[PDB]
Amino acid sequence: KPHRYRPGTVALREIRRYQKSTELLIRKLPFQRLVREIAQDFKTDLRFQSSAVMALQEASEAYLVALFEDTNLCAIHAKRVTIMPKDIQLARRIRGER
Amino acid sequence: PHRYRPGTVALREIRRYQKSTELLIRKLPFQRLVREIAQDFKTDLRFQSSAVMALQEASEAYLVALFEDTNLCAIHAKRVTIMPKDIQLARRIRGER
Amino acid sequence: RKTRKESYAIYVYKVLKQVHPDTGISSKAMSIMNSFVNDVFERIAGEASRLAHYNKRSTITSREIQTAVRLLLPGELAKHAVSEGTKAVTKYTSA
Amino acid sequence: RKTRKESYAIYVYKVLKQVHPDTGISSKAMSIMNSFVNDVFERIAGEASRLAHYNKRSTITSREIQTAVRLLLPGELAKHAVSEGTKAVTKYTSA
Amino acid sequence: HRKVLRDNIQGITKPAIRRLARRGGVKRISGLIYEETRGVLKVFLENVIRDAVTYTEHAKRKTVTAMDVVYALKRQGRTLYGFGG
Amino acid sequence: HRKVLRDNIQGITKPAIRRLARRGGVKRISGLIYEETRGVLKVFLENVIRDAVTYTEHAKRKTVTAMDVVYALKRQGRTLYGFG
Amino acid sequence: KTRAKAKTRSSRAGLQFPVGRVHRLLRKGNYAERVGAGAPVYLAAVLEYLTAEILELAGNAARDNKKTRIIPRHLQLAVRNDEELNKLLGRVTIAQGGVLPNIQSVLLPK
Amino acid sequence: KTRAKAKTRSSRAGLQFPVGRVHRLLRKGNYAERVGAGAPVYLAAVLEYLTAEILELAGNAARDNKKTRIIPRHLQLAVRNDEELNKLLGRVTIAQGGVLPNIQSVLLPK
DNA sequence: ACAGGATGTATATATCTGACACGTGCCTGGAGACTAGGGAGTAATCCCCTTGGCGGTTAAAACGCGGGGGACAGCGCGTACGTGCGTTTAAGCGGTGCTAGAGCTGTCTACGACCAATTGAGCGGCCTCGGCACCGGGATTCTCCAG
DNA sequence: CTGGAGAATCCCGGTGCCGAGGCCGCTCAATTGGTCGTAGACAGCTCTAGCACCGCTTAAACGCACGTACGCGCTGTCCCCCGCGTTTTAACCGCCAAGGGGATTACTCCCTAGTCTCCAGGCACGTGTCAGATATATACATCCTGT
Repeated sequence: KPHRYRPGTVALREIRRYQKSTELLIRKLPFQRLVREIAQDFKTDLRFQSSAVMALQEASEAYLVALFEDTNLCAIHAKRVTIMPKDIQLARRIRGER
Repeated sequence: PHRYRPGTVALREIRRYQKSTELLIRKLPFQRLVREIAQDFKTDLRFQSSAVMALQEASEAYLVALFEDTNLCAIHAKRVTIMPKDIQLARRIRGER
Repeated sequence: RKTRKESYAIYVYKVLKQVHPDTGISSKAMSIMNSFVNDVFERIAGEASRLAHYNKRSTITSREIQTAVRLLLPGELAKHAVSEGTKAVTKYTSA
Repeated sequence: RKTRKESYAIYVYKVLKQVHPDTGISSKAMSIMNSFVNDVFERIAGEASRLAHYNKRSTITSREIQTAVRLLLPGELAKHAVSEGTKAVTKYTSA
Repeated sequence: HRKVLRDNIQGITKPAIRRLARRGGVKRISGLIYEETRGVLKVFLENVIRDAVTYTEHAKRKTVTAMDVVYALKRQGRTLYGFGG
Repeated sequence: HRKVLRDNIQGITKPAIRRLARRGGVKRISGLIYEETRGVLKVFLENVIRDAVTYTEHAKRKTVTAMDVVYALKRQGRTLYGFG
Repeated sequence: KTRAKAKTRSSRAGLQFPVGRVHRLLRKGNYAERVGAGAPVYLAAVLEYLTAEILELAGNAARDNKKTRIIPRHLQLAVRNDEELNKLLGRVTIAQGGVLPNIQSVLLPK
Repeated sequence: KTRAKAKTRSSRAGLQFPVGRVHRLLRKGNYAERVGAGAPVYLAAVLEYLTAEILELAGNAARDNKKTRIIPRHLQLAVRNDEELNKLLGRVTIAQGGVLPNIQSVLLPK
């Protein structure tokens, strides 16, 4: 007989796993290219220190993670377990970014 | 009978107080509340009138803003009645608690 | 007479008279405007201060002010300010 | 042949040896602690700066530092910090 | 005739809290909100007034001035225009 | 070196977003979130890099340093520890 | 010692705001060891410009409500209706300003 | 002048943090026109104290996981598990710190 | 859908007040010439990191194959608070008076920059070795699924 | 529900490494004695606001009534996102090299503090009248009933 886990078990295992570990979750090179692309519209042919790109990725993941924590609390407050765009919009409005 | 349906007079209050600017808390009770809370730091404190007024200004503006955010949280959850949990969520997301 | 305390009252009035000669202003509004001027002032000076410090320079020049303005004011508001300031700076060096 | 870039590393290590003699610290953690020290330093000095400004005084004394600490640090942290600070200043007046 | 005050927290009456919510755009208010609101406001005031007095003790003054409150507000990132500065 | 980048925003991929959410404590993610997330992140990055480069031009440098990013983060009340 | 006919630095820049006073505030304000000559002119220009920008919108607000003297309410309306200006003063509270009439759509009757 | 031997002001205050270095950073830091003699000693004492609190908590956290070298994750856990430190650092992000394990009750299986 | 009616609200008109626009008096902060130090622009160099750029390994993003719980319309019910009536109750308002501490003024002497001479704490750079990072393999728990 | 199963994670134990602790020049920042300007500490005068305090009007607040909309609990449904197999994609990882720029070292000269002085803008001090703050009576929104 086959062997499949129920929805959410592997999800929680990943939550405990990535919450226990501390490595960066975005892929280095694609993100480094996104940074350079976005930076193009301000000054042409910018060079980047390696640590500056790392600091951006670090700050980006920490910022998004915190936003998801608040988005999660908002979703739970509305008797749901699935985060939706309007939850992110609400979170940013309450915080003061939009 | 001429009893108005629930919310009509409420909306009238909303428009009425949103169109004007006077302060909504009674000056003397609030003034006493300020002095009472201040007691636990220094005895026989004196206040400038403008200070007590500035506290009422700040206080009402802070609460009004909290109710705006709270109200958005309530509406989000498909309700139209603000509840303590909504205020707690607001304060939590703002970083005040 | 007393300890004289200064404010931007007359300047707010002169600007008001250039933009709306037939419009007046209440004492409370003048207070609010004065607080606004002191606020924006302290923010710009603070940022210029940080700019001079981070780059180990001891002089706040028009460049630090400009960069500071670009950091504090959102978008087009900063651009016209930078525009006006540029005019101002240019015209000043010719007078 | 490089340029002297100072830090708080050796002091965090000395304190570390007084509090946990058998515990070490990674490079990145020492960097984080160093940034934390500069952060708290700038905050306290900033509040002391405005405190001095408001009351038109030109000297930052123990009073301003103490009041600034009470303003910035929550509860017991502040209380014990004043205890340690005052004790130390008292001891310093002897020597 | 020195006087020690008690139960002035009840001075932020229920009608006044309703009025505040009305200016905030609130349409319906549960009855349990009012006592909870007094608690919330209390914490806010506790945080602000304490700091105000903290400024007061530094200046060696016996009277809390308006400016003390303004600076207190400034300290918490809630700058207030219209009283001095 | 005359080079230009396009559509690199697709680099922040689906499994990476779901990873970020998992570290944030999210348990279930609607499919519509990804387009929303790339946009949200973009805004954030747009703001920060803009300020970063703004510091860079003031220093008359052609290379964005890590310190520029740190000061940028400080400028928005999102202070970062561990880079100076 | 009869020196030359003086004239304010604001006038040299064609400005209303006091370049000299701002310069004095800068020297005694603990911001930098020294302050450049163009800094006050540039700064005064920016402050005057922002003041004109808000006072103009305020003026329109007062005219629209049939009043000729500006009061706080018009300032609150003036700031909160300009998105960029709103952003600049997003963490500021205006005394006796009230709020903008903004009722969430779902709460209204029909 | 073949003077008395030198003692660090830190040692005079029985402190490990550099009263001398802090004092210099204050004087050249554009904070006030004058810095009182007791200010750096008092400040150094408070910085060393706060340093000891975080290090001490990180130390405990490290020992409780059988590690002798402090790495960022412990600093994160240390700061965020103390209410007053958490309140002091609510807008700060620690690089490579991660997040405190915190799963909302309603999400655990039923 | 569809008028009738009965009440808040903006409209227009009106009367004394005092807030603000303006005059006046007077005062000190802005400017102007001059001086004098030193901060940051300008040139040129070393090297070192930054970036271009090839070859292969393998982790990982991608498609899809189900499928099972999750968001959400809907129905329905029992508190519950809004509206309003009616009644205190106490704040508003004015109206007195005392006085006490803000707030300034005029004394200073104490306390912190200024200077340079000396030298020992801190750093740079460069060592060695020990937790440590990940592999190899068994056990416990953990999650799940059949009786 | 209650044991049987089967794997994911945890534990236990082993090997070269390079990150971290220590050493060794070695350089400049802390210390330390005077030394001096001047900044805030202290005594004391003025008075205005702060606070204690009386009298009445009335508007704000409190207790109730009731009923109608409001939150919230359950039920049923598509759908859609998660788990895993598979595979292509392309990032990692190492690796080579040319080099651009940045992090410096002379070198200056020019740009901004610093002083004194002159006097004109800026601020208190009144002050008078014109917006203005609320009364009196309009049709119309407007909301509800009832059609």
